[PDB]
Amino acid sequence: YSAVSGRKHIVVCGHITLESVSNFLKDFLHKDRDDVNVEIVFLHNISPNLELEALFKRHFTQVEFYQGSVLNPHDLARVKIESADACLILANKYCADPDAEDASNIMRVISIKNYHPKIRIITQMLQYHNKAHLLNIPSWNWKEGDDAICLAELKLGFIAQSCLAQGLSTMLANLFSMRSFIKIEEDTWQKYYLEGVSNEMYTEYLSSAFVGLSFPTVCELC
Amino acid sequence: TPELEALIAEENALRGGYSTPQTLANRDRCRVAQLALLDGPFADLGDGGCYGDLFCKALKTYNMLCFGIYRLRDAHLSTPSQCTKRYVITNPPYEFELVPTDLIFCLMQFD
Amino acid sequence: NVKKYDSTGMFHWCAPKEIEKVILTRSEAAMTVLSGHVVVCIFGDVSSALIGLRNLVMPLRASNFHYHELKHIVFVGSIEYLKREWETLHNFPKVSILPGTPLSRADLRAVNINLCDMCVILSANQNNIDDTSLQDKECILASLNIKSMQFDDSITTGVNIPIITELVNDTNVQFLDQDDDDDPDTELYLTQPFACGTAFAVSVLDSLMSATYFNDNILTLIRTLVTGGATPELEALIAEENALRGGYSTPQTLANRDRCRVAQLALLDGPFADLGDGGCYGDLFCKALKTYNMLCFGIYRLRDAHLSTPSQCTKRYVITNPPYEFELVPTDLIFCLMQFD
Ligand SMILES: [Ca+2]
Ligand SMILES: [Mg+2]
Repeated sequence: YSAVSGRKHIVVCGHITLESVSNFLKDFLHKDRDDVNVEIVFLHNISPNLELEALFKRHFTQVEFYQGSVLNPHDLARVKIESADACLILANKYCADPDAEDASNIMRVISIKNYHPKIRIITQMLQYHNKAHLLNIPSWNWKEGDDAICLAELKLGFIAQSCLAQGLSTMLANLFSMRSFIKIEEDTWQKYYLEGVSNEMYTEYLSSAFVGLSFPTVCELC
Repeated sequence: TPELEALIAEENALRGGYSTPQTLANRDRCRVAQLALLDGPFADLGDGGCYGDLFCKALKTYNMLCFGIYRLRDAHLSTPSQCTKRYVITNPPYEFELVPTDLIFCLMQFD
Repeated sequence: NVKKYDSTGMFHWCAPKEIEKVILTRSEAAMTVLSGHVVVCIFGDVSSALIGLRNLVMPLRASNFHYHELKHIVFVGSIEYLKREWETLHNFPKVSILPGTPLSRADLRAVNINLCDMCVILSANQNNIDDTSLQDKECILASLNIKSMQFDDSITTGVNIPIITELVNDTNVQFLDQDDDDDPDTELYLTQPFACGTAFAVSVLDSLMSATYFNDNILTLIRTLVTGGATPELEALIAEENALRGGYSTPQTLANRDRCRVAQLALLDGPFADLGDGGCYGDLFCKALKTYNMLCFGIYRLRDAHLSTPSQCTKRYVITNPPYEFELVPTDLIFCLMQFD
């Protein structure tokens, strides 16, 4: 790859396959989001097959590929991590033996940390018991620029937090998929439901004029 | 909170100790709650049909912050029936009708 | 009478015991106090293959050891695995066992790894897994876990605690430290951890065959320094009764345990300190000879002691048999070989 001034590029590594790439890319480049200005770079050690070539070509201006590994500190020099911004890690959810998958992910994090300490990392995990080991590696900074997203924890968390009130699971889970508003005219429930499906959750700084007021009052004002 | 995370990793088990004044205050964290319609003071606006009318008065005097509507699956048809499944609509506009039988997702302030 | 010298002037010995008499738990570990000791962390399960724990503790318990300057040993692992082996080594003084798993940050705090003098990690299951990238996982992860475990109160940072790991596939050596200029092309004897003397592998031994053939007796000499000594009598009895035995002391047995010892000596104190600014390693060598005959054949020196800017990293590297004129910084170590009991 090459580095171009004025922009930013990220990296991915892990279980690269048609389903995962389609879902991730769909969520990443969806038009509803704020004006996006990034590029996407993949790595893998199996030459992608014909079917996936379709997706990697169709976004000829936003996706680039480089065969290699992630454990070889020459490959991780090709991709130019030393000027990147993050490195996500797709992890295989439907594995046979859970333990091997997260072990391999652990070692991947280890190597990427080995090449550079000041990097950002966002990954997946499969059981809370093994999540803790990642707390140990020397440069993870939970306080600054780092994080980790499990599945089992979030799964049971959604279910439990919905135990107190029906359906809360769906209401949460729909807030984190980018969707656009739709037209339905038949007087079914589908129209009234899609009415609220396409909502999302965003963040922004406030205005200086609202400092000296009351949270209920400012909520009502908003 | 980071504090629990650290203890969680170190002892491999949650642990507790005699309570202290600071620990007692800690529990002001708010909770997820569901609220019925046909009873309670809010039932005065049972057929109000304006989610905004509920929204303004809810938190103004109770910090009762509402964002979700939960509705019977056959609640709109003319013909009556008895199915008892319900769907969810999030953050309705200001002028959405409200049948006398519905549920409100909400956040309850204190303990 | 004394029953402390296993019928030959080679090791110390006592009566056999049972697991309950040595099996401790976390509470007693909290109650007891240890200092300057060695912990061995052993992974594996019952389905795993055997590994030869017999030989490890042996030279540690040489008969060249004053009973008031011994070394204590504690094992950490799973008790069900250990039982399969303890029938071998159930005759040695001052050994302890602790259930658990070396991954538990809490458990190792009990053994007081902070103020130890040594550490060692062994793997056993590595011979069954197929993918070479899979094994050594636990060893590396535990090593970093030790290296990063914060402490409170001497020694305060996880870098200061020494550790001697072990691993099978050579390349993985690039994960042991952070500030390493890692590379896959460089072969093992030049990467940082090995010359730092905090790593090891079975591969480097393969050269012995060569030096074995050109001289018969070489292989004996090493077995002298490393295992402490294997006279024909000892190996004969070992083959005979499959387990060590011990008779009473004899006038020849007392004189038997007179064999030299490998050790280290500092510089910031002692009668040799006046030579700390001496600067000539040869001066140290000759001066040591005439008063104690202490053979000196190795300089173990700080990694960054040669630069100009000051720093605080505290790893060390080894130089063997330097010429007569080599400058000495006041702060460093020399290997030595004592001659008395
Ligand atoms: Ca390393
Ligand atoms: Mg391009």
